[PDB]
Amino acid sequence: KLSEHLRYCDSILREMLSKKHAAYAWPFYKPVDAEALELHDYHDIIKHPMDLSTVKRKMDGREYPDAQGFAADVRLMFSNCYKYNPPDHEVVAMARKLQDVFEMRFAKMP
Ligand SMILES: Cc1sc2c(c1C)C(c1ccc(Cl)cc1)=N[C@@H](CC(=O)OC(C)(C)C)c1[nH]nc(C)[n+]1-2
Repeated sequence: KLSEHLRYCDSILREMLSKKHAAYAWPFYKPVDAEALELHDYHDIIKHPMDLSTVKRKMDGREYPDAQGFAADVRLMFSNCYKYNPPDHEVVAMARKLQDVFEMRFAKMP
């Protein structure tokens, strides 16, 4: 069983993976495939990869002790994108749109 706040977190995750947000969320659905995208320095710059599928694996595996642990991974995913990319990159705008969803839903958690 998931914690009560973790159930809410799992619900936020389900929304982030859902068709509603797919126009901006899709780059975050799986780990960055550095070689497929020809980002040959990605793993040098980003030492701790994170993406929504990994958050799902961890949630399903009951790895998060609390909502804070969940949020730290979601924010890591966004932060990796901001860290790697020039701020004017299209993927940064997509990350930001998804983060707006995340931060709003997470903040509204009673
Ligand atoms: C599957 C994935 S994962 C991803 C991207 C894609 C495509 C995109 C991207 C996504 C959508 C649009 Cl319209 C454009 C780019 N950008 C790269 C970084 C980059 O420099 O890639 C290009 C070499 C420019 C492709 C990046 N950084 N962090 C992430 C999560 N991504």
